[PDB]
Amino acid sequence: PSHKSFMIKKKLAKKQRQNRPIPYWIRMRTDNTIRYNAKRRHWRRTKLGF
Amino acid sequence: ARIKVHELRNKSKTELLAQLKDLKAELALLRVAKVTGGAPNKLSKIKVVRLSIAQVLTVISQKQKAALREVYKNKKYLPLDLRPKKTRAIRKRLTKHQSSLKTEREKKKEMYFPLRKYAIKV
Amino acid sequence: GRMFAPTQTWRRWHRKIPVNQKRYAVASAIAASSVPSLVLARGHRIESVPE
Amino acid sequence: GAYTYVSELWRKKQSDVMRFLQRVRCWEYRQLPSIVRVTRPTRPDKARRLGYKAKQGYVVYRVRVKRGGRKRPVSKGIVYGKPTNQGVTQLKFQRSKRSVAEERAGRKLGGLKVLNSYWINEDSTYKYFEVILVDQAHAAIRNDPRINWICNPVHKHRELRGLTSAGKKYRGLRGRGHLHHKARPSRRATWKRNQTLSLRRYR
Amino acid sequence: MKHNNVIPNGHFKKHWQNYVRTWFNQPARKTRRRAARQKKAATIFPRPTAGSLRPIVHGQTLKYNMKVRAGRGFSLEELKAAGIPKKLAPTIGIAVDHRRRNRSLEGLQTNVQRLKTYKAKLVIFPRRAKKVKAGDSSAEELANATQVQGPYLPI
RNA sequence: GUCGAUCCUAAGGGUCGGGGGAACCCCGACAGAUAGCGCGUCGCGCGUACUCCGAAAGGGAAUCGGGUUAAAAUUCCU
RNA sequence: GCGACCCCAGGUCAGGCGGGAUUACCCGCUGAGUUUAAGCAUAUCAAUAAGCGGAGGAAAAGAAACUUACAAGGAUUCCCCUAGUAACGGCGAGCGAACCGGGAACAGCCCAGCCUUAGAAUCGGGCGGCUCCGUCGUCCGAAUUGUAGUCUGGAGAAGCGU
Ligand SMILES: [K+]
Ligand SMILES: [K+]
Ligand SMILES: [K+]
Ligand SMILES: [K+]
Ligand SMILES: [K+]
Ligand SMILES: [K+]
Ligand SMILES: [K+]
Ligand SMILES: [K+]
Ligand SMILES: [Mg+2]
Ligand SMILES: [Mg+2]
Ligand SMILES: [Mg+2]
Ligand SMILES: [Mg+2]
Ligand SMILES: [Mg+2]
Ligand SMILES: [Mg+2]
Ligand SMILES: [Mg+2]
Ligand SMILES: [Mg+2]
Ligand SMILES: [Mg+2]
Ligand SMILES: [Mg+2]
Ligand SMILES: [Mg+2]
Ligand SMILES: [Mg+2]
Ligand SMILES: [Mg+2]
Ligand SMILES: [Mg+2]
Ligand SMILES: [Mg+2]
Ligand SMILES: [Mg+2]
Ligand SMILES: [Mg+2]
Ligand SMILES: [Mg+2]
Ligand SMILES: [Mg+2]
Ligand SMILES: [Mg+2]
Ligand SMILES: [Mg+2]
Ligand SMILES: [Mg+2]
Ligand SMILES: [Mg+2]
Ligand SMILES: [Mg+2]
Ligand SMILES: [Mg+2]
Ligand SMILES: [Mg+2]
Ligand SMILES: [Mg+2]
Ligand SMILES: [Mg+2]
Ligand SMILES: [Mg+2]
Ligand SMILES: [Mg+2]
Ligand SMILES: [Mg+2]
Ligand SMILES: [Mg+2]
Repeated sequence: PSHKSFMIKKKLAKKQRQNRPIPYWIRMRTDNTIRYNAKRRHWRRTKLGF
Repeated sequence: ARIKVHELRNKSKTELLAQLKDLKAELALLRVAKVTGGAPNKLSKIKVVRLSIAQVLTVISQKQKAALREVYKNKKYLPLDLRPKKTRAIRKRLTKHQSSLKTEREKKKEMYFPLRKYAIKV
Repeated sequence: GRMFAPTQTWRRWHRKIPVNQKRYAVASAIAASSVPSLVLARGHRIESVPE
Repeated sequence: GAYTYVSELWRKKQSDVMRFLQRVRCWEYRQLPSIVRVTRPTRPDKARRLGYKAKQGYVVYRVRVKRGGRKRPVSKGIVYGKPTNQGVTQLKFQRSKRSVAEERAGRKLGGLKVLNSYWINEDSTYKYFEVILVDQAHAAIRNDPRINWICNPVHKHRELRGLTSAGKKYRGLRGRGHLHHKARPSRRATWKRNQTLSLRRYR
Repeated sequence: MKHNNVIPNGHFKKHWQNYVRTWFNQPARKTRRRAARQKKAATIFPRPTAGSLRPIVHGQTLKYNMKVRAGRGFSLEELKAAGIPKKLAPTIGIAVDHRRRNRSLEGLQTNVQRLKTYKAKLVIFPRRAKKVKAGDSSAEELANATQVQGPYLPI
C-alpha cells in the first residue's frame, strides 16, 4: 500500500534491481554456462511473500 | 605518475590529509563525468582514483595505530582495540607462570627425588 | 528411493584361513615353480632359461 | 584449635542449644529471597573442610529449595500410556535437594564457579544449603596452586554436569566394587559399552 | 519356528545397528601404538623400553594360584628389606605399590632377591655432569650404557 | 514545520522485584529502600513500585486559494 | 550528639567475570509409544527416540570404606575372554552383568583438624622501577569468625645421630 515502512520499501527496491536480464557479455565469457536469469519474477505470477 | 605507497609513508600527517582532499575532489568530478556521458578513457580513471584514496587512508590509519601503540607501550591497561585478539578461550587462560604453580611439598619432591637417568647393563 | 537390502559396512569382508592351510598352499606354489611345464603353462617365456 | 568444638556441637542437632539457634535462623531465612549472598559462612568449620578459604575470591550464598517429591508435570495428571507409567505422585527426582541448590546458584551466578555446598537448616516446607563459589577471574584465586585448577575450561558449570560432591553421590560414584560398578565411568557409558556389537575383521 | 533346532536366543530386538563396532581401523591402531612406543623409547633413552621393574605375584583364586605373573609394584616391606627407600625407588625404574601386603616369607623373599638382582645391573648417571654423588656409577656410563629393548628380568 | 506515522491512552501485551520451576518456562507491580519532580543555588520541599508496548477509523499544535508535469503535489511555483 | 562494629541500600565509581552458536564423539536430567508376547495389563521395545541443560580435544572415570577366600591380587579406562554364563522373567516372550586370566597404557597426589604467638611469617589493589606470562619497593586494603607454612594414615609429630 501507499502507507509502507522504510524497511519494506528498501526490500522492494532490491527486488526491482534483481529483476533484470543478464548482461549480454556474460554469455561470451570463457567456460560460461549461464544462459539467462533463472530468478526472474513477475509481479502477477509469483508473489514476494512479504 | 601514479601513487607509490613507500613515498606516502615519508610524507607528514598534514600532507596526507591535503592529498586525500585532492583525491576525493578528483573522484567527485569523475562521478559527474560518469552520468554526463563521459569519455570511456575518463571512466577508467575512476578505478585508479579509488585505489589512490584507499592507499592514502591505509597509510594514515597505519601511522595513527602505530603511534597509539607506542603511547600505551609499558602501560598496564590498554584500549580494547589495541589489546591482542587471539581467541576468547585463549585470553581467559591462566598465564604460563600460573599453570606451573605448585605446593611447597611438590616443589621439594622435584628437588629431592627427580627422575634419574639410568640404564640396564646388557 | 531406497535400494533393496542396502549395502552395509559390517559385511564380512575378510577371511581367516587356517595357518597350516596357508603354508600348504605356499609350499605347493614353490614346488610348482620348479616344473618348467607348469611355468610355461602359466604364460611365462622361459625358452632361453638355462635351468 | 577451636574447630573441633564447633564441629562436635553441630553433631548434636537435637540439643536445646542447637534447637534454639536453628529455630531462630530458620525463621530468618524464610523472610529473605531464595538465593542470598552471605557475608561469611554460617559454619566456618564445615566450610573449610569442603575447600573454603577466608580469602578474596571465595563467596558463600544461601539457597532455599522446596521439599518433597516430584509430581509429574503433566496437565490434569493425565498420562497417555500403559498403566505402568500412569503414576503421577509418589515419584522422586533422581537428583537430590543439595544438587538442586547448587544448580540454582550456579545458573544465577554465571560468572562464578561452584566449588561445594553443605546443609545448614530445614523445615517441613524448605531446605537450606550454603553454596561455596569461587571467582575464577580474581588474581588471588589464579595465583593459588590449590584452587586454580578450577580456572581451567574443563571445569565450567560443574554442578550442571553432576561433577560436584553432591553430583557424585546421585550418579552412584560414592562407592566402588560389586555394589557401584555400573556407575563407572558413567551409567550411560556402561550401557553403550555392553550393548556394543563388536564385529571384528576376522570373525 | 519349525523342525528340530536349538531354541534361538538372538539378542537383536533393540536398535543394535546403531551400536555396531567395526574393526577396519585395527591395522591403523597397530601403527599408531607402535609409533607411540618408538617415540617413547627415544624420549626415555637410555632407560629400558620395557618400563619400570615389576614384582612377581601369584595368580588369584584356586584356578591360577600355581602360576606367577607381573604385579603392580614392590611392597613397602619388600623395598625396606632390599634397603631401597620408597621415595627413591620410582625414580630409578622400580614400581612401588603401597597397598600390597606380604602374607608369607616365600613371597617376600622372591621379590627381595629380584630387587637385588636389578640393583646389580643398574647404572645410575649423576644428576650433574662432573661431581659424583652416592649411588651413581663411575666409568660405566659409557662402557655399557645402552638402551635395552624387551624384558631384562623376564618372569 | 501545516497530510499522516510519530504523541496519548483502550481491550490487552511485555516486564523488574518477589513467588514457583530439573530446565525450556509459569504468575505478572501480587511478597519491594519506585520513578523522580519542584523551587532556589549544591541545598531545601515533595514523592502511592512500570517515564515500557498497544489505534495510518478513538483522543490530537498549525495551510489556504490560483498555477504547474508525458508521469508528483493541501508536498513543486506564486 | 560524636565514634566503632553489624546488616543492608545507591552509584554510567576503578578493574574483571558470565549469557549465545556448533553436533560426530562426551556429562547431567527428563522420558514415550509403535513393536514383541501370535490377544493383553507385568514384561518387552528402552534405563532407547523426542524434550531441557553443560563441556573438551577428547570427555567421563581415577589412587580402594575394592577384588577375593587364593600359595592371594592392588587407582581409573579400554580390548579379548569370562558368556548368552550366575541371575532376572505372566520363570512366558525374553533378558543378562561381574571377578579371575591374557593384553593396550601406566603416575601419582592435594587438603580440613592439636601444633608461628619472640611478632600474618600470607594474599589483593594503587603508584613507581626493573632483566616484564614475572619480580622488587612503597602505600592502602583483605584476613585472627584464620592467610601462609607443617601433616594426610603409605603415615606423621617430637627427641636422638648416621
Ligand atoms: K506417554
Ligand atoms: K508395559
Ligand atoms: K535342523
Ligand atoms: K572402529
Ligand atoms: K491515531
Ligand atoms: K471516544
Ligand atoms: K499554494
Ligand atoms: K604492590
Ligand atoms: Mg493474485
Ligand atoms: Mg511462500
Ligand atoms: Mg570478603
Ligand atoms: Mg525394533
Ligand atoms: Mg596383567
Ligand atoms: Mg495533522
Ligand atoms: Mg490495560
Ligand atoms: Mg512472557
Ligand atoms: Mg525475576
Ligand atoms: Mg504495591
Ligand atoms: Mg510514554
Ligand atoms: Mg505507544
Ligand atoms: Mg485519528
Ligand atoms: Mg496523481
Ligand atoms: Mg565502572
Ligand atoms: Mg501383541
Ligand atoms: Mg500379530
Ligand atoms: Mg492390539
Ligand atoms: Mg535425544
Ligand atoms: Mg554452552
Ligand atoms: Mg573449543
Ligand atoms: Mg587420547
Ligand atoms: Mg577430566
Ligand atoms: Mg588413600
Ligand atoms: Mg584395578
Ligand atoms: Mg562357552
Ligand atoms: Mg533391559
Ligand atoms: Mg569392566
Ligand atoms: Mg584384568
Ligand atoms: Mg594452618
Ligand atoms: Mg618432617
Ligand atoms: Mg617424623
